[PDB]
Amino acid sequence: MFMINILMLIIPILLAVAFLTLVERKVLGYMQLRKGPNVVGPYGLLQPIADAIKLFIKEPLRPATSSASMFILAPIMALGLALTMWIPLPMPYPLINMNLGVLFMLAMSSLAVYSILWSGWASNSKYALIGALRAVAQTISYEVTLAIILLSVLLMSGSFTLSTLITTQEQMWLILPAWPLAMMWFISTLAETNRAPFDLTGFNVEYAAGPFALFFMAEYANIIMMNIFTAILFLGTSHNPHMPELYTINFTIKSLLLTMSFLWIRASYPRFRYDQLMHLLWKNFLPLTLALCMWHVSLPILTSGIPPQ
Amino acid sequence: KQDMPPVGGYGPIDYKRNLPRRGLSGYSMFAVGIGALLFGYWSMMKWNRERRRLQIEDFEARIALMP
Ligand SMILES: CCCCCCCCCCCCCCCCCC(=O)OC[C@H](COP(=O)(O)OCCN)OC(=O)CCCCCCCCCCCCCCCCC
Repeated sequence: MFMINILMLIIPILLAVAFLTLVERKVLGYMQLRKGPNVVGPYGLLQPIADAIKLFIKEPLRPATSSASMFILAPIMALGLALTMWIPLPMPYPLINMNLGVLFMLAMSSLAVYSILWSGWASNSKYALIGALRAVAQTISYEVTLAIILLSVLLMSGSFTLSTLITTQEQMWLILPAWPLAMMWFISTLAETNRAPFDLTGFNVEYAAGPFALFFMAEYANIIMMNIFTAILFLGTSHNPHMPELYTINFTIKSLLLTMSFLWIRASYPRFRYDQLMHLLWKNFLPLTLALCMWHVSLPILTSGIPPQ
Repeated sequence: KQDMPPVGGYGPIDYKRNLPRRGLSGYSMFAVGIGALLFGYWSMMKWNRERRRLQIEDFEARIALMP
């Protein structure tokens, strides 16, 4: 019955974010001195189930100015890899015991920039032709700021696999030796997944009611994934063999708080005005990243504290 | 005869502009940062070296058998 483990992970994670656009607004609501969905719920909880019906009733008119083989091709991969990246992830048991998987998350997330280059290009002119380029051009700059400081904690945790990562953080909450890295982890991951401070993000305006919902459903799929990926890495939880249930109780509830942070930072800040936006990476972020890359090499050597593998 | 202007009761509110609620400034910061950072490194060498002790223990069972 391996197949029923599959359908009881893909389907119960769609409702995890289909019932989040509700939570998106209510958290936005109770900052502005206003209430949530009032007339339909009653507590709101009957709102998105009706709105999900509308986007498949309303007519998806196609552009006559574009091809068709390319235009639906980008929503094919949009649910493809952005859901595939869930697979070797433990809670506390992953679906696949990959011998190396931290490279595997970056290997799949590097194809996220390979989808936006489709929809703007094969569609139309200007906005969809030049405006969709720059968004790749910012999101190519946030793998080098991502992968290097990623590598600086594998030097101390020990290896590539994720199953040993739980045991090595059973006493630590490893933000404490890497609270400089904690900023440049969370800032960079915020910037890649196309959210409110780091936004410039025509690659949506042409999509009618049919395939706009996908590239609204896949984009949300990313954002709880960078929450659940930071969750196992920085804020590791306790593990009990005889009680596996107690793991997952205090597992998702910690990722759910960091899920609110994307909703919470959005309610504070303006944009960054694109010329500054890359200028604050190379000139400002990247020299500190190399310095702390040199830092986590010498110190486990000058401790005789090399992690075993 | 029933017009407005009251006899008394006035403030006003300020035109002032101040809220300097600082805030542990001036070398008090960078002091909680460094000591807690080395505290995390102090948490190392009692776990990695401890797991290294178990690592030789793990490889011990492999070498003892296999003749
Ligand atoms: C010697 C011992 C060993 C060494 C130990 C030393 C420890 C040092 C630790 C340093 C590591 C953190 C610093 C990393 C760099 C931070 C980025 C930065 O400072 O850029 C500054 C930014 C650019 O503008 P600026 O250069 O300041 O020019 C204007 C001057 N008025 O100007 C700004 O200030 C704007 C701030 C960036 C804009 C994005 C802010 C968005 C809000 C993000 C909230 C983050 C919340 C915390 C992170 C989440 C937790 C996981």
